[PDB]
Amino acid sequence: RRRTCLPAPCPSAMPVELNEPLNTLQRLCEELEYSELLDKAAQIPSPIERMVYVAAFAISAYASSYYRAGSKPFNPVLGETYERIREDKGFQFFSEQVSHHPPISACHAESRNFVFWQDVRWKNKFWGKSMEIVPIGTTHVTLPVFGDHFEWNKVTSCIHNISGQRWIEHYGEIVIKNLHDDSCYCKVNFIKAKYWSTNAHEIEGTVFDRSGKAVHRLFGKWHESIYCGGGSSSACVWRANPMPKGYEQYYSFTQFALELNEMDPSSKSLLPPTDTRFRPDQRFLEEGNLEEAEIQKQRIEQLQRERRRVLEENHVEHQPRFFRKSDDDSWVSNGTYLELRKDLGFSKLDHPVLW
Repeated sequence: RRRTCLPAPCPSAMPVELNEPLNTLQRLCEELEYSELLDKAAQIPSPIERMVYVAAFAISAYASSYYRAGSKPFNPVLGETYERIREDKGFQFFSEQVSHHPPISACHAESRNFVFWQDVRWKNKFWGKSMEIVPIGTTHVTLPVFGDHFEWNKVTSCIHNISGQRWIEHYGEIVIKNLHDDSCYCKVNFIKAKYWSTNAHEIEGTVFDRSGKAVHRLFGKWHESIYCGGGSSSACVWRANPMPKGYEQYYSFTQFALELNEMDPSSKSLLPPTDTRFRPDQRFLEEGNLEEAEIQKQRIEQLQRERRRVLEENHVEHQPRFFRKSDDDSWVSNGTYLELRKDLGFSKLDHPVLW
């Protein structure tokens, strides 16, 4: 039912040839590739075993990045949105680029079993021949059935040898807490690789009780599989979905990623006009038309600049449509996107014209 190809193979201010045809909002949606971990967490009465699956969920967010070091996602323009209603996975995702200077992406997804949301700001920085990626923002998951509210941070990424001998790495510590239950917390270390070994991508984690005693260990590789151990017992709690055959020909997308930008002709009229699916530069890139992709990308950046200039001449601050700024200065859904969609009410908002 959903596509498993693009019209054209991937090519063998940034030139479009370096882009993949997804943007930052869509990469947020990719963090729900393994949302079945939350469905399973919502069925585990014990908060300590449940924390294991949330941790695996947090780790699973990194898997897809393994094959994608060669490509850069599009920067959404200010006011761009992206939705993703997945009956199959039982969630409704939507997102919005709420700031461009600096770039901030916000997202929110509802399921009968969980609510997932975050806002993220990425700081890039080139260091010699390599690029350091430093995210700011917190990820949240609630599991209503238990009153759980988990929160955790992202770690640092590095893209090395920025040649075809390039590779991405993640390292740092994730700390996961449940704000409604201090009975346990979790710390996960993404181990930085060593020059003497090919062995990389390793994860070492522990679920601690409130006193700091170790109850479960977590270990494995963030692009492969993760195991849980807990006194004489051990189990695989997660593994990566296999890449589709010939996946390299389409930006090395997972099957999930390949589905994200697809325009479904039956549900098209349900979308607000800021949805990424309408963005023409990404669509030309999918079609292998690099020249027109580049023209459209430059044009879209120009439109964004002119719009920003007008706003500051009129002393007007940009106002996101589906997210509001909390006291945290974090961005959260204002509870209107899915309600307006359902009610066919997108016309009732004044949408910036982005392309």
